[PDB]
Amino acid sequence: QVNPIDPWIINNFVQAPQGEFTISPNNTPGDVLFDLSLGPHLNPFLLHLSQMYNGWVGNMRVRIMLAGCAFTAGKIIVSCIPPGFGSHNLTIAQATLFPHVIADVRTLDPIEVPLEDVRNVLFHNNDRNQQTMRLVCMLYTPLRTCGGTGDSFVVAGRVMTCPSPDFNFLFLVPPT
Amino acid sequence: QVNPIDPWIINNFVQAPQGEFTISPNNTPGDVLFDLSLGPHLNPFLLHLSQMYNGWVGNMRVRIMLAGCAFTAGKIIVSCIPPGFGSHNLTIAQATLFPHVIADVRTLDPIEVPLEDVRNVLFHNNDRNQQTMRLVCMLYTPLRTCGGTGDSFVVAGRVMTCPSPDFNFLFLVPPT
Amino acid sequence: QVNPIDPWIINNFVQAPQGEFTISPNNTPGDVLFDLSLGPHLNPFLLHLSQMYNGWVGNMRVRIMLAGCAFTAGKIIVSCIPPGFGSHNLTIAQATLFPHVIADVRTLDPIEVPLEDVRNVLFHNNDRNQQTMRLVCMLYTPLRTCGGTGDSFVVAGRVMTCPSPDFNFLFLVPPT
Amino acid sequence: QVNPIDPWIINNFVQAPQGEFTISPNNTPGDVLFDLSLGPHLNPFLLHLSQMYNGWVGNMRVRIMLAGCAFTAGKIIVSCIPPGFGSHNLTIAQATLFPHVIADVRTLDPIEVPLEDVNQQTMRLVCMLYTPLRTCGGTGDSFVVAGRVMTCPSPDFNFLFLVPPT
Amino acid sequence: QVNPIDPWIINNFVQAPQGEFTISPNNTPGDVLFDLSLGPHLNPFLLHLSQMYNGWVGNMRVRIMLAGCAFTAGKIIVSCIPPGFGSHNLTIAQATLFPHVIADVRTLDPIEVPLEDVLFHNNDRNQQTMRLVCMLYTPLRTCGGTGDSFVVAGRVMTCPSPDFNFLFLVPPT
Repeated sequence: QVNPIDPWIINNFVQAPQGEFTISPNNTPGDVLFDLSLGPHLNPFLLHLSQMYNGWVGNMRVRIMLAGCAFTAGKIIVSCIPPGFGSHNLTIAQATLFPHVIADVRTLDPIEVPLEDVRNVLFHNNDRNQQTMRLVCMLYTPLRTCGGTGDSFVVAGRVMTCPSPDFNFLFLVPPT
Repeated sequence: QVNPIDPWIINNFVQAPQGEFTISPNNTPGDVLFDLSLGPHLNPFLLHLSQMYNGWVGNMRVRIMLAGCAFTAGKIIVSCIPPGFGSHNLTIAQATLFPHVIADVRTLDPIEVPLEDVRNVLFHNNDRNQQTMRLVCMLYTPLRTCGGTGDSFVVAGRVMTCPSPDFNFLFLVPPT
Repeated sequence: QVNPIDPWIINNFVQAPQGEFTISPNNTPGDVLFDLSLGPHLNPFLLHLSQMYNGWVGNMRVRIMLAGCAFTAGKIIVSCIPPGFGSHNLTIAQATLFPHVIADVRTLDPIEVPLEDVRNVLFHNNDRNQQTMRLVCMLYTPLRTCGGTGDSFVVAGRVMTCPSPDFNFLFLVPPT
Repeated sequence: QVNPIDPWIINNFVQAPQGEFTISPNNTPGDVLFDLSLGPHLNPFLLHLSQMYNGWVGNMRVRIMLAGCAFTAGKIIVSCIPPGFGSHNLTIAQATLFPHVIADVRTLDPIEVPLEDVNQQTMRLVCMLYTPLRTCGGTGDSFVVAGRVMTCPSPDFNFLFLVPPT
Repeated sequence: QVNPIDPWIINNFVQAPQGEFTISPNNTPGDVLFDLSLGPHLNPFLLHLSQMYNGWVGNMRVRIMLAGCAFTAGKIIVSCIPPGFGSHNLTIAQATLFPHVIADVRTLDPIEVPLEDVLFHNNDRNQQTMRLVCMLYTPLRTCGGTGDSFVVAGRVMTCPSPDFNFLFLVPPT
């Protein structure tokens, strides 16, 4: 068994670039906040390291934080839609059918998506979009300020990620 | 033993169609918010599958979320009234006598009804209303905004459901 | 084995001098709130005692409290940057890469930084800045009052510290 | 404790950048033509680690290949001088004091430079033209001897500290 | 189950078409000599057998013969390019990162390139296949009587491996 991933990395979560999303009171329910394709490029670590290899296996945990104050109430649905289903047919009711975790903007704790569907990972080359299991978040419930004159408020949100302990790389490639 | 239900389904909760209910400050206490008859048709899954069969046995867990912000205080009573008792005689005090769970609109966590009364399920054909153990929710306590000028606020609520591990189907029928 | 540190000290946390920092709504995200170099001088205890010795080994736990009321939402990043990386290149995204713990201003509980990286401590003389593993805190998320007319509010914060059970002193020196 | 570097590097060699040196006939004896700092940056893969990681411990095994017609006569002197002593004022004789090996430009088998078993001011390594190169019957001054170097890390290399990529 | 190809082909080697490459002293190091993609088309016998079998499995042993006298001094490096990485700007410095074999122009006996052991592949143009390419590692310099142009000629031939076999039968097209 070969594991070139530092044990510290798997035990810590690091913010992913382009993982910053904002929720506004004018966002209609069901609107797509952020649609980031799960992959090693999310973590700043394993992006530099991934240049060594081309094929990778396993999953990667993702957790999201909502920096939302009280007086604003709403729910955000996070669904890991399998590839190919992304189209206008997607709706709030249908989103929950895929694996998901319900989150409240008022929560003061990180939310962890249950992306444990290893389903016997086959292969993932870093040159194709095939089987890029995407993550999409939508405003499950309309956002209201409860008459707190806080219309000019945006619920800032950030997403971190850490590699799974089963993560590994197969083939070596020279750095580009 | 035959269990044609995916183990993932029983381990996950999915929103039920027509399971969206709203609570308004003008709702008098004891008003019926939603009265949905428990059955396989609640879950989007087991509705397509139920077309195969006609008779089903077992119970199905139901949990409700209240997307309510602070500054509004109230309580909602959920009672699984046995069939035949639905009439004007029903009142807030009498509702709690049946199995129930008390919920607070300010709660930030899902509420699970204790619908564990298997009581040796007899049979349930999908052509009759007999023994359709209904679920009714009422405003246990009057809703007040605590002078937060949030009168134009509605506590959005959604209900999910998952099949019980004991759920099963008896007889096969061709799809319609 | 010689341990001249009182067992009570390691089991209790004491406020550190100059460990008071304030967060204002005008603080732009990424601004450095406080940058205190970890060392025995943080704790009022072990400062008088450190006069006896010159070299010390081990780490020291640090926890921070945020005396912040509701209606204000924000996140503060605490990163123990290794020495030599302090410069303009530091940014919010890069800060999380080092060991860190995410904190919410609304939290009502002390936050403990995971400064468990003993990494086989080598030596630390009390006359040089070498390997003075610093602690830096930055406003991870912009601070907003949610229209609560609380602009004239500052989130007071204090930091305590206790010596680790592995803390020890090597060489004796006369008091100065 | 863990070994981030893949074992494939341990059992195989790879050329290093700036390791191109040609023993031109118009070169005075003792002239410097191949100077390396003996650091992790030599191996292309190891250079990649230094971008991410900070602390490195261990040693490599430097291997040198020479292209020889089996006719031209010449020798190269390799001496891994300790850090600090190295400077411009370093005659060929002085380098002979430190550990060294003598190689012939006509040697088919590459020479394995001996390195003592073991960061800043690291141990250095320099090479000079011990003996001038002559065709000896080639009647041509355009001929040159190509030289390539590849460093393979020893099976004890590892890192200590963690740093964001830069 | 039953290997169709006769054992005679296995015991010998066949020159693949367009397997001829030329090395000249005036050719500076940095220009590729020949690009090869492993497949049944390399062996003419296997090329005609593709009609009877759409799917082929196994590997092929590839050997290279280089002709030259004892005066020349040069080295030839054979580099393995993983699929999907080939680029126009393929210099020699990074060409040795992949597994390779060291060879010289003064060799007499043929040198066998080490091929990694290894899934059924259809007859379509599936780019996923082990690619082979050689690069002029060092310049070819003559140490004799100033040869104006001593063209070093080499030939590449491959034969089916013992494990090579066809699994799916398809009538000839």
